[PDB]
Amino acid sequence: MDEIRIDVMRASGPGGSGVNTTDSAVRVVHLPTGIMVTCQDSRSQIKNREKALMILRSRLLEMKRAEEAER
Amino acid sequence: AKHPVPKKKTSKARRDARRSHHALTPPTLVPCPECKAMKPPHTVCPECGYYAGRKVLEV
Amino acid sequence: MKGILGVKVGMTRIFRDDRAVPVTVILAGPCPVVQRRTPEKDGYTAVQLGFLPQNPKRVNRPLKGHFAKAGVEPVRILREIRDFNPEGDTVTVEIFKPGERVDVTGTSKGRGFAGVMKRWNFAGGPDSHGAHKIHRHPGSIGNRKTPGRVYKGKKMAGHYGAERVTVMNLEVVDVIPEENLLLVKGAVPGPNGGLVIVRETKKA
Amino acid sequence: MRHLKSGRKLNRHSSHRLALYRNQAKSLLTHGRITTTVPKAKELRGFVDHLIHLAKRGDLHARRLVLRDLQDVKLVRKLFDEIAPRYRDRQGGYTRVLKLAERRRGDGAPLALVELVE
Amino acid sequence: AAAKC
Amino acid sequence: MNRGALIKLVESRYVRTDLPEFRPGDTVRVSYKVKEGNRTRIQDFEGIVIRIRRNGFNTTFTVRKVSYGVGVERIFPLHSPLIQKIDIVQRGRARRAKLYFIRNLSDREIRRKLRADRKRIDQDRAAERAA
Amino acid sequence: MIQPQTYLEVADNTGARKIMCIRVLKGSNAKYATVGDVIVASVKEAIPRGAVKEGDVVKAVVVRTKKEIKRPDGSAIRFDDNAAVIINNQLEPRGTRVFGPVARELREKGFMKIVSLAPEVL
RNA sequence: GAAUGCCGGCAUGAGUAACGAUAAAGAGGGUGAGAAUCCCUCUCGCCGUAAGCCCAAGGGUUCCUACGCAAUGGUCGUCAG
RNA sequence: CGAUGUCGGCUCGUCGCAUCCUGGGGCUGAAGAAGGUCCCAAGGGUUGGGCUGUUCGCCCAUUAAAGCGGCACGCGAGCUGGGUUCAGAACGUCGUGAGACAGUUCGGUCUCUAUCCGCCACGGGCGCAGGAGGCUUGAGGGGGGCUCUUCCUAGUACGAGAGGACCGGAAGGGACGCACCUCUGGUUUCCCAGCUGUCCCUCCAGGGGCAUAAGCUGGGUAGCCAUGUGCGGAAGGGAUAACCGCUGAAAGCAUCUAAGCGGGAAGCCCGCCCCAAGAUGAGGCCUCCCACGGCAGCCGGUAAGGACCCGGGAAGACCACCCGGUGGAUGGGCCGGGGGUGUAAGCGCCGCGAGGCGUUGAGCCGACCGGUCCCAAUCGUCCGAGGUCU
Ligand SMILES: [Mg+2]
Ligand SMILES: [Mg+2]
Ligand SMILES: [Mg+2]
Ligand SMILES: [Mg+2]
Ligand SMILES: [Mg+2]
Ligand SMILES: [Mg+2]
Ligand SMILES: [Mg+2]
Ligand SMILES: [Mg+2]
Ligand SMILES: [Mg+2]
Ligand SMILES: [Mg+2]
Ligand SMILES: [Mg+2]
Ligand SMILES: [Mg+2]
Ligand SMILES: [Mg+2]
Ligand SMILES: [Mg+2]
Ligand SMILES: [Mg+2]
Ligand SMILES: [Mg+2]
Ligand SMILES: [Mg+2]
Ligand SMILES: [Mg+2]
Ligand SMILES: [Mg+2]
Ligand SMILES: [Mg+2]
Ligand SMILES: [Mg+2]
Ligand SMILES: [Mg+2]
Ligand SMILES: [Mg+2]
Ligand SMILES: [Mg+2]
Ligand SMILES: [Mg+2]
Ligand SMILES: [Mg+2]
Ligand SMILES: [Mg+2]
Ligand SMILES: [Mg+2]
Ligand SMILES: [Mg+2]
Ligand SMILES: [Mg+2]
Ligand SMILES: [Mg+2]
Ligand SMILES: [Mg+2]
Ligand SMILES: [Mg+2]
Ligand SMILES: [Mg+2]
Ligand SMILES: [Mg+2]
Ligand SMILES: [Mg+2]
Ligand SMILES: [Mg+2]
Ligand SMILES: [Mg+2]
Ligand SMILES: [Mg+2]
Ligand SMILES: [Mg+2]
Ligand SMILES: [Mg+2]
Ligand SMILES: [Mg+2]
Ligand SMILES: [Mg+2]
Ligand SMILES: [Mg+2]
Ligand SMILES: [Mg+2]
Ligand SMILES: [Mg+2]
Ligand SMILES: [Mg+2]
Ligand SMILES: [Mg+2]
Ligand SMILES: [Mg+2]
Ligand SMILES: [Mg+2]
Ligand SMILES: [Mg+2]
Ligand SMILES: [Mg+2]
Ligand SMILES: [Mg+2]
Ligand SMILES: [Mg+2]
Ligand SMILES: [Mg+2]
Ligand SMILES: [Mg+2]
Ligand SMILES: [Mg+2]
Ligand SMILES: [Mg+2]
Ligand SMILES: [Mg+2]
Ligand SMILES: [Mg+2]
Ligand SMILES: [Mg+2]
Ligand SMILES: [Mg+2]
Ligand SMILES: [Mg+2]
Ligand SMILES: [Mg+2]
Ligand SMILES: [Mg+2]
Ligand SMILES: [Mg+2]
Ligand SMILES: [Mg+2]
Ligand SMILES: [Mg+2]
Ligand SMILES: [Mg+2]
Ligand SMILES: [Mg+2]
Ligand SMILES: [Mg+2]
Ligand SMILES: [Mg+2]
Ligand SMILES: [Mg+2]
Ligand SMILES: [Mg+2]
Ligand SMILES: [Mg+2]
Ligand SMILES: [Mg+2]
Ligand SMILES: [Mg+2]
Ligand SMILES: [Mg+2]
Ligand SMILES: [Mg+2]
Ligand SMILES: [Mg+2]
Ligand SMILES: [Mg+2]
Ligand SMILES: [Mg+2]
Ligand SMILES: [Mg+2]
Ligand SMILES: [Mg+2]
Ligand SMILES: [Mg+2]
Ligand SMILES: [Mg+2]
Ligand SMILES: [Mg+2]
Ligand SMILES: [Mg+2]
Ligand SMILES: [Mg+2]
Ligand SMILES: [Mg+2]
Ligand SMILES: [Mg+2]
Ligand SMILES: [Mg+2]
Ligand SMILES: [Mg+2]
Ligand SMILES: [Mg+2]
Ligand SMILES: [Mg+2]
Ligand SMILES: [Mg+2]
Ligand SMILES: [Mg+2]
Ligand SMILES: [Mg+2]
Ligand SMILES: [Mg+2]
Ligand SMILES: [Mg+2]
Ligand SMILES: [Mg+2]
Ligand SMILES: [Mg+2]
Ligand SMILES: [Mg+2]
Ligand SMILES: [Mg+2]
Ligand SMILES: [Mg+2]
Ligand SMILES: [Mg+2]
Ligand SMILES: [Mg+2]
Ligand SMILES: [Mg+2]
Ligand SMILES: [Mg+2]
Ligand SMILES: [Mg+2]
Ligand SMILES: [Mg+2]
Ligand SMILES: [Mg+2]
Ligand SMILES: [Mg+2]
Ligand SMILES: [Mg+2]
Ligand SMILES: [Mg+2]
Ligand SMILES: [Mg+2]
Ligand SMILES: [Mg+2]
Ligand SMILES: [Mg+2]
Ligand SMILES: [Mg+2]
Ligand SMILES: [Mg+2]
Ligand SMILES: [Mg+2]
Ligand SMILES: [Mg+2]
Ligand SMILES: [Mg+2]
Ligand SMILES: [Mg+2]
Ligand SMILES: [Mg+2]
Ligand SMILES: [Mg+2]
Ligand SMILES: [Mg+2]
Ligand SMILES: [Mg+2]
Ligand SMILES: [Mg+2]
Ligand SMILES: [Mg+2]
Ligand SMILES: [Mg+2]
Ligand SMILES: [Mg+2]
Ligand SMILES: [Mg+2]
Ligand SMILES: [Mg+2]
Ligand SMILES: [Mg+2]
Ligand SMILES: [Mg+2]
Ligand SMILES: [Mg+2]
Ligand SMILES: [Mg+2]
Ligand SMILES: [Mg+2]
Ligand SMILES: [Mg+2]
Ligand SMILES: [Mg+2]
Ligand SMILES: [Mg+2]
Ligand SMILES: [Mg+2]
Ligand SMILES: [Mg+2]
Ligand SMILES: [Mg+2]
Ligand SMILES: [Mg+2]
Ligand SMILES: [Mg+2]
Ligand SMILES: [Mg+2]
Ligand SMILES: [Mg+2]
Ligand SMILES: [Mg+2]
Ligand SMILES: [Mg+2]
Ligand SMILES: [Mg+2]
Ligand SMILES: [Mg+2]
Ligand SMILES: [Mg+2]
Ligand SMILES: [Mg+2]
Ligand SMILES: [Mg+2]
Ligand SMILES: [Mg+2]
Ligand SMILES: [Mg+2]
Ligand SMILES: [Mg+2]
Ligand SMILES: [Mg+2]
Ligand SMILES: [Mg+2]
Ligand SMILES: [Mg+2]
Ligand SMILES: [Mg+2]
Ligand SMILES: [Mg+2]
Ligand SMILES: [Mg+2]
Ligand SMILES: [Mg+2]
Ligand SMILES: [Mg+2]
Ligand SMILES: [Mg+2]
Ligand SMILES: [Mg+2]
Ligand SMILES: [Mg+2]
Ligand SMILES: [Mg+2]
Ligand SMILES: [Mg+2]
Ligand SMILES: [Mg+2]
Ligand SMILES: [Mg+2]
Ligand SMILES: [Mg+2]
Ligand SMILES: [Mg+2]
Ligand SMILES: [Mg+2]
Ligand SMILES: [Mg+2]
Ligand SMILES: [Mg+2]
Ligand SMILES: [Mg+2]
Ligand SMILES: [Mg+2]
Ligand SMILES: [Mg+2]
Ligand SMILES: [Mg+2]
Ligand SMILES: [Mg+2]
Ligand SMILES: [Mg+2]
Ligand SMILES: [Mg+2]
Ligand SMILES: [Mg+2]
Ligand SMILES: [Mg+2]
Ligand SMILES: [Mg+2]
Ligand SMILES: [Mg+2]
Ligand SMILES: [Mg+2]
Ligand SMILES: [Mg+2]
Ligand SMILES: [Mg+2]
Ligand SMILES: [Mg+2]
Ligand SMILES: [Mg+2]
Ligand SMILES: [Mg+2]
Ligand SMILES: [Mg+2]
Ligand SMILES: [Mg+2]
Ligand SMILES: [Mg+2]
Ligand SMILES: [Mg+2]
Ligand SMILES: [Mg+2]
Ligand SMILES: [Mg+2]
Ligand SMILES: [Mg+2]
Ligand SMILES: [Mg+2]
Ligand SMILES: [Mg+2]
Ligand SMILES: [Mg+2]
Ligand SMILES: [Mg+2]
Ligand SMILES: [Mg+2]
Ligand SMILES: [Mg+2]
Ligand SMILES: [Mg+2]
Ligand SMILES: [Mg+2]
Ligand SMILES: [Mg+2]
Ligand SMILES: [Mg+2]
Ligand SMILES: [Mg+2]
Ligand SMILES: [Mg+2]
Ligand SMILES: [Mg+2]
Ligand SMILES: [Mg+2]
Ligand SMILES: [Mg+2]
Ligand SMILES: [Mg+2]
Ligand SMILES: [Mg+2]
Ligand SMILES: [Mg+2]
Ligand SMILES: [Mg+2]
Ligand SMILES: [Mg+2]
Ligand SMILES: [Mg+2]
Ligand SMILES: [Mg+2]
Ligand SMILES: [Mg+2]
Ligand SMILES: [Mg+2]
Ligand SMILES: [Mg+2]
Ligand SMILES: [Mg+2]
Ligand SMILES: [Mg+2]
Ligand SMILES: [Mg+2]
Ligand SMILES: [Mg+2]
Ligand SMILES: [Mg+2]
Ligand SMILES: [Zn+2]
Repeated sequence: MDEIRIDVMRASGPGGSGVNTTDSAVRVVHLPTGIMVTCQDSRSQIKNREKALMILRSRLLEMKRAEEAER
Repeated sequence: AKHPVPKKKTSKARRDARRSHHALTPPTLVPCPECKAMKPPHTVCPECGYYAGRKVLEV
Repeated sequence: MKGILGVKVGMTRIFRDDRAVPVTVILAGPCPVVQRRTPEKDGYTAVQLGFLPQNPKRVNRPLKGHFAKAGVEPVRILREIRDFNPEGDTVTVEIFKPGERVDVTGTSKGRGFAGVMKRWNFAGGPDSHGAHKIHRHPGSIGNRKTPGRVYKGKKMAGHYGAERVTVMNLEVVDVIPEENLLLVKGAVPGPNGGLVIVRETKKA
Repeated sequence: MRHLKSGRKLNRHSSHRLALYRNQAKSLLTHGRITTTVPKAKELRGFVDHLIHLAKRGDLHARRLVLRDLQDVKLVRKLFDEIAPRYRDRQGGYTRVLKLAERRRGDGAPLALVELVE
Repeated sequence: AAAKC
Repeated sequence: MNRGALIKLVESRYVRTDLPEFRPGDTVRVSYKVKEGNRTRIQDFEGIVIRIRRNGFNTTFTVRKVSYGVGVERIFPLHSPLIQKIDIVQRGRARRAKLYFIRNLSDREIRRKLRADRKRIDQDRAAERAA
Repeated sequence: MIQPQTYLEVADNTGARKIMCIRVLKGSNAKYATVGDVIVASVKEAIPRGAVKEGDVVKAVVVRTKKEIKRPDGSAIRFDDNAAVIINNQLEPRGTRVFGPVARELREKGFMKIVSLAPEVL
């Protein structure tokens, strides 16, 4: 988590007064590689931060499992 | 706009404080040297018709 | 801290060393010393200068006495030059040699009621894209409930110009003592025919 | 701002204001004296003075110049043969404006008369 | 008019 | 005071009277003192006078020319001391005082528009016939 | 007076025809470029097999402007177009020829090789 | 004494916004207690596939003349549907 | 919940400092140059673009830097309305269906008049123990406060080399500000010319109306202006922050400290520019008038003065301010110059003619610099002290 930055921000699309004022959207950046994941699937910044980190790892894992395959 | 409106009725004291600047000033009037009638300065006298010592128009 | 009273003649340019020099011309002298402020008497030092001769039929009795107590023929303009005690009792353009730097004070041109764009260089409004009757308007003038007021000194429309303005560190391009003319490089506040003050510069 | 601008506007556009000066020139040269508002009077002075001066010149060009504004050869003939002779030795200022004392009832307009000089 | 929904 | 006469007085120590009169449409060659890094040479600039804006001593005239493919206009203060001399190369006859319209014309069309001012050419030839 | 979006002719034989200004290389936020100022530009139009090609991000010094340049002797000069010579980071021209006149200002600003190669300096 | 109560009267905003197409006015003469505003004359401007002329609907004396100006006329009024 | 309008943008700022830059520092695994890290510091500054409704983020090109936050996630009786957030329509999906969706897609009415506080400007009143005309002191406010590049020192110190200073001294910029209009560049509603159609005067010639609230076109003075010109940021004095000391105990040594003294920042106080005595603490100076008549009061008539009225004004919404009022150059005219336009009409000549040439830089000609009493500022009216007490 020290080479990972987490951005929060307003989401997109529907939600009335809620979507207008809520920092529910999450970005997660793996700072060395630069690969990111965004998520606004739910209205919760927490559930979205969790689903984004999970995907960032799963993606980084595949990149790591793939450079090994090449080797 | 959103239609500004008076928030409170203006008081008798305060509406009249506003009109404290409304009095008329009486009209500046000088005597006509010819016929001694009162008239505004710098105009032909509407009574005898004189200005600058001579007659200028029929009254 | 020499100074003199003067009238703005107009602008032109001269060529000095193969260069155009934008100059304002000032008719400065001659300025009869009318009263000297002393510390023993007034608490500070300054010289009250006179400028432009006046038709004595126009100078009322309190002023005629003032002029008389000095030996001066009635002058139109009385103005002081702070911290200046000339030796003689007449101040002329010769207190300035070409190459000195001066500060010049004048009454700027009056814009009257001036909009927020002309007065404060505000960006104004858009002119298309739906802008609604706000093309030269100031926009927000505040916040909301905190502080719930508008700051003192907030830039708004209102009168602009016709105020004291000193332009500083102007060059003295030439001095024509024959005609009490002063050439100065640059721009000087106010209109042609306006009354100005030319002091020694305060820059170093 | 209005710095050093000559010319009233009298709340008219360019062609109406010109026509106003022309129709007042016609009335004035016609009757010798007209009553109008004070501002209009003050502006008619120079507009008419100039026309009289061209009449004092008498040449055909001058007449053709005057007719651009006055358009009435009879009236222009009156100007060239009766009015203009009276001013041969007067050096401008063929017109005068004297303010009246009473105002129009319906709008309060200060009035004045404009007339040709002796 | 615009709405608080 | 006479403020205009004071200005005229100030300006009068700089006024030239050695330059020939010329009109818009005349072709003219200005010999202009130009500093080049170090020294001062006289670089000529010849072209049609497309404009003369008059303000007494503050009069400037604008000279147009095409130079190696590109049009060049050069503005000169008429009383500048940087001007060595002006030579009248041709007298052209215009019908207006500002010839900006020749920026959009061909060479052929300009020749059609500013024909030789025969009258002022005979004036220029009847002069110098003073020996 | 050249700013971003401004199109300039190319007065050299690099193969560039038209560059479009995208930056005035004059301090933090200069609004305009005049004669002698370096700009950055993208090459919008070029000719085949030239050094530069359509799309490069090059530098260039303005040599001719349509807004008149003013001068201390009280004169002014005006050109019919906006022109620039494409240069390298050491400020030297990259072509081998300069087409058309150039402003004498370029001399007093370090562009002698450009002033040298130009057919006329005004 | 309160019901965004009911009826009426009178205030505040205020001498404020406005006085209904930016086709446009000016003078002279007349009338009258009173005239920017009514009548007459000359000048100017506007419409002219109309902002002119004639029908049909609808309206219902608004038509013409004399006498009038409290109210109606967004001002005035001697004028007027 | 008998309504506290909700994203983003625009505009306008203001504050915080956990400081992005610039200033001052200590430590460095600081040779130099360049960094790292922390401390002091909020004065000023903190760019333009591509994508997206975006906030956010990525990217391009720069930069000294491209700071993070608060102010109802500042600011819709300031604007916007792309998104959100009605009714229409469609897709995917769910539902037998009517319909549904922090799913998508195209569309979809944002209210002329400010009463009070506040703010920006401008007056009226009264006060400032006599009444007046001038000139001023500056308590206290406000404005401003940025920075880079190159060159010299010096290719020196340092460094194997590459690279490359401190200190000090020049010059040139960017942005911002105030003023100005000589130049550059605008505008310039009638200042000049040209042109069409039509109607008209008067047939030709010459003109006038209308084609916009200039018919169109080419130009264009003053003025107002920036893209144009001048000038500003300081210098300098003083007190400080972190930090570094001198002398020096307690505590025989040591210690910047306990006694005392010094150095030290773009910051702080002063300095600069502007406002300012309603500064009711109502200041100072110079000059003027002056103990008038009638029972700290009232009433009269005057004083020095002032106002009214008028001609005006790069002053101005009204007001105010400034100038002038026949003892006068204030506005209008007239004259001379400037300036614009660019060779009027009429005539003569050449051409069958459209036209051309000459008379001619002619004629016309706002505002600019001036002169000139030709025209108008006639003639006047009113207000205005006699000074309380200790
Ligand atoms: Mg963190
Ligand atoms: Mg959201
Ligand atoms: Mg979207
Ligand atoms: Mg929904
Ligand atoms: Mg929330
Ligand atoms: Mg609104
Ligand atoms: Mg609105
Ligand atoms: Mg609206
Ligand atoms: Mg309303
Ligand atoms: Mg209430
Ligand atoms: Mg009220
Ligand atoms: Mg009440
Ligand atoms: Mg009441
Ligand atoms: Mg009130
Ligand atoms: Mg009462
Ligand atoms: Mg009122
Ligand atoms: Mg009264
Ligand atoms: Mg000299
Ligand atoms: Mg002045
Ligand atoms: Mg002024
Ligand atoms: Mg003004
Ligand atoms: Mg301003
Ligand atoms: Mg501006
Ligand atoms: Mg803007
Ligand atoms: Mg903008
Ligand atoms: Mg704008
Ligand atoms: Mg608009
Ligand atoms: Mg709208
Ligand atoms: Mg609005
Ligand atoms: Mg609009
Ligand atoms: Mg504005
Ligand atoms: Mg606004
Ligand atoms: Mg609120
Ligand atoms: Mg709000
Ligand atoms: Mg509060
Ligand atoms: Mg003022
Ligand atoms: Mg300097
Ligand atoms: Mg003199
Ligand atoms: Mg002054
Ligand atoms: Mg004066
Ligand atoms: Mg204005
Ligand atoms: Mg205006
Ligand atoms: Mg004037
Ligand atoms: Mg006019
Ligand atoms: Mg009007
Ligand atoms: Mg009107
Ligand atoms: Mg009106
Ligand atoms: Mg018209
Ligand atoms: Mg008539
Ligand atoms: Mg009669
Ligand atoms: Mg009448
Ligand atoms: Mg009238
Ligand atoms: Mg004849
Ligand atoms: Mg009168
Ligand atoms: Mg009157
Ligand atoms: Mg009425
Ligand atoms: Mg009436
Ligand atoms: Mg002058
Ligand atoms: Mg040619
Ligand atoms: Mg031709
Ligand atoms: Mg021809
Ligand atoms: Mg000829
Ligand atoms: Mg090319
Ligand atoms: Mg190629
Ligand atoms: Mg391509
Ligand atoms: Mg391509
Ligand atoms: Mg090249
Ligand atoms: Mg070329
Ligand atoms: Mg009860
Ligand atoms: Mg009820
Ligand atoms: Mg009820
Ligand atoms: Mg009843
Ligand atoms: Mg009722
Ligand atoms: Mg009721
Ligand atoms: Mg009632
Ligand atoms: Mg009422
Ligand atoms: Mg009511
Ligand atoms: Mg009321
Ligand atoms: Mg009122
Ligand atoms: Mg109101
Ligand atoms: Mg109002
Ligand atoms: Mg209303
Ligand atoms: Mg109204
Ligand atoms: Mg209406
Ligand atoms: Mg109407
Ligand atoms: Mg209409
Ligand atoms: Mg309209
Ligand atoms: Mg119409
Ligand atoms: Mg009207
Ligand atoms: Mg008439
Ligand atoms: Mg009438
Ligand atoms: Mg009538
Ligand atoms: Mg009548
Ligand atoms: Mg009437
Ligand atoms: Mg009546
Ligand atoms: Mg009638
Ligand atoms: Mg027809
Ligand atoms: Mg019927
Ligand atoms: Mg009916
Ligand atoms: Mg009936
Ligand atoms: Mg009635
Ligand atoms: Mg009646
Ligand atoms: Mg009635
Ligand atoms: Mg009756
Ligand atoms: Mg009625
Ligand atoms: Mg009525
Ligand atoms: Mg009505
Ligand atoms: Mg009657
Ligand atoms: Mg009838
Ligand atoms: Mg609620
Ligand atoms: Mg309610
Ligand atoms: Mg409520
Ligand atoms: Mg409500
Ligand atoms: Mg409410
Ligand atoms: Mg700190
Ligand atoms: Mg720092
Ligand atoms: Mg540092
Ligand atoms: Mg450090
Ligand atoms: Mg180092
Ligand atoms: Mg530290
Ligand atoms: Mg700061
Ligand atoms: Mg964008
Ligand atoms: Mg694009
Ligand atoms: Mg974006
Ligand atoms: Mg995003
Ligand atoms: Mg740096
Ligand atoms: Mg960086
Ligand atoms: Mg950016
Ligand atoms: Mg902020
Ligand atoms: Mg908010
Ligand atoms: Mg925000
Ligand atoms: Mg908001
Ligand atoms: Mg609000
Ligand atoms: Mg709104
Ligand atoms: Mg909003
Ligand atoms: Mg509201
Ligand atoms: Mg609001
Ligand atoms: Mg509100
Ligand atoms: Mg929408
Ligand atoms: Mg929309
Ligand atoms: Mg509904
Ligand atoms: Mg389906
Ligand atoms: Mg089911
Ligand atoms: Mg199904
Ligand atoms: Mg199922
Ligand atoms: Mg669903
Ligand atoms: Mg949906
Ligand atoms: Mg969602
Ligand atoms: Mg959607
Ligand atoms: Mg779709
Ligand atoms: Mg649509
Ligand atoms: Mg939608
Ligand atoms: Mg509305
Ligand atoms: Mg109010
Ligand atoms: Mg309140
Ligand atoms: Mg208030
Ligand atoms: Mg007061
Ligand atoms: Mg006293
Ligand atoms: Mg006084
Ligand atoms: Mg003072
Ligand atoms: Mg102070
Ligand atoms: Mg205070
Ligand atoms: Mg201060
Ligand atoms: Mg500073
Ligand atoms: Mg070296
Ligand atoms: Mg050394
Ligand atoms: Mg080296
Ligand atoms: Mg240095
Ligand atoms: Mg600032
Ligand atoms: Mg200022
Ligand atoms: Mg400014
Ligand atoms: Mg100015
Ligand atoms: Mg200005
Ligand atoms: Mg100019
Ligand atoms: Mg000028
Ligand atoms: Mg100008
Ligand atoms: Mg110009
Ligand atoms: Mg005309
Ligand atoms: Mg004909
Ligand atoms: Mg015609
Ligand atoms: Mg007609
Ligand atoms: Mg018509
Ligand atoms: Mg029309
Ligand atoms: Mg049109
Ligand atoms: Mg016309
Ligand atoms: Mg034009
Ligand atoms: Mg122009
Ligand atoms: Mg102009
Ligand atoms: Mg101009
Ligand atoms: Mg200006
Ligand atoms: Mg500029
Ligand atoms: Mg010891
Ligand atoms: Mg020791
Ligand atoms: Mg101590
Ligand atoms: Mg110390
Ligand atoms: Mg030391
Ligand atoms: Mg110190
Ligand atoms: Mg500094
Ligand atoms: Mg002061
Ligand atoms: Mg006082
Ligand atoms: Mg004072
Ligand atoms: Mg008290
Ligand atoms: Mg006291
Ligand atoms: Mg106090
Ligand atoms: Mg006291
Ligand atoms: Mg005092
Ligand atoms: Mg004192
Ligand atoms: Mg006064
Ligand atoms: Mg006035
Ligand atoms: Mg006033
Ligand atoms: Mg006024
Ligand atoms: Mg006076
Ligand atoms: Mg008098
Ligand atoms: Mg008097
Ligand atoms: Mg005069
Ligand atoms: Mg005069
Ligand atoms: Mg005088
Ligand atoms: Mg006048
Ligand atoms: Mg001329
Ligand atoms: Mg000819
Ligand atoms: Mg002719
Ligand atoms: Mg002819
Ligand atoms: Mg002819
Ligand atoms: Mg023949
Ligand atoms: Mg011809
Ligand atoms: Mg001329
Ligand atoms: Mg004419
Ligand atoms: Mg003349
Ligand atoms: Mg003349
Ligand atoms: Mg004239
Ligand atoms: Mg001038
Ligand atoms: Mg005289
Ligand atoms: Mg009298
Ligand atoms: Zn009388």
